[PDB]
Amino acid sequence: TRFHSFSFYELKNVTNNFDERPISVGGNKMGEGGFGVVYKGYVNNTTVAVKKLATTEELKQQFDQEIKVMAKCQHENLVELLGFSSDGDDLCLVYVYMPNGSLLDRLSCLDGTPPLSWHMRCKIAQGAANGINFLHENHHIHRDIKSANILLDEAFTAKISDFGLARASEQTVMTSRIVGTTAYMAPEALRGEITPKSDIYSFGVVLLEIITGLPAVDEHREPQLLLDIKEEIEDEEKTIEDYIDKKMNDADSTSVEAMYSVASQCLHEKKNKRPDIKKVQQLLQEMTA
Ligand SMILES: Cc1cc(NC(=O)c2cnn3cccnc23)n(-c2ccccc2)n1
Repeated sequence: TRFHSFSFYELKNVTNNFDERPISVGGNKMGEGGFGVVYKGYVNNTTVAVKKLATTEELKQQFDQEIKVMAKCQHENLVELLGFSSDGDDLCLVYVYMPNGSLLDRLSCLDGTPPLSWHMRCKIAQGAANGINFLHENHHIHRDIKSANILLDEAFTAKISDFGLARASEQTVMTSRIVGTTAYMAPEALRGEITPKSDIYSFGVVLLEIITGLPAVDEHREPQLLLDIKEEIEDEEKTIEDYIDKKMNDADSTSVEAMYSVASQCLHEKKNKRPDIKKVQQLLQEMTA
């Protein structure tokens, strides 16, 4: 698959000279962090997401890696790359607009959006698992599975994003450059290992955020790291029911416990004891069915 090349100046124009103000005030800034800033734009009669990246060589390597993974990987649960820009000063990546932003922002009800129902959350969990399965089937390791990297479209379909740090398989490799988000990382990933088993662990943290509506890490909280609730539940100090997001009216105990069981399995500290993505996908499908 080949992408439409965009002029840097057309992208600069449609994003109101890369306006870093929120949409609420009259700016184009939608979000940031993914080794760049994502702005709202309007190209070839469509609303778009323009990612302005953002060592300069390491950032360009992430730019090429995203294009390479996007050229090979086309799936309904992955973000769709429309084109890129390299001609100007900054490196730009153009995507199909995801009106519902990120799963992280929707779980926190950022900007006054209504809480996601249990029914929508079940669909998002299944969709995100289908996207990870597609990546693993095609021998790709994401390396940064988190709620901020799960986008939501006009129908709340889960779309995995940010393939800049993605790695090929088609074992277990080691690296000197340890990348990812701490609160979501498997123990071995924090040590330098590169394995698809690390994506499973991070997805387990995502499932906990979906059940609880709580961020993976919170400074003003006990436990500070969401993954530690697994121990509280296993040591009968608490139950998953004590953790269920109260911003839902349609959550039943059975399906919540079925999703928690998947999360708990994903969160096994020993990489080889975790289920593979196909098993995760099967278990999440059985939950609804
Ligand atoms: C309303 C809205 C729309 C979007 N984001 C997008 O539409 C989007 C599409 N592909 N993509 C690839 C990477 C990052 N963002 C995107 N966001 C958003 C959410 C979190 C971080 C960055 C942008 N917010």
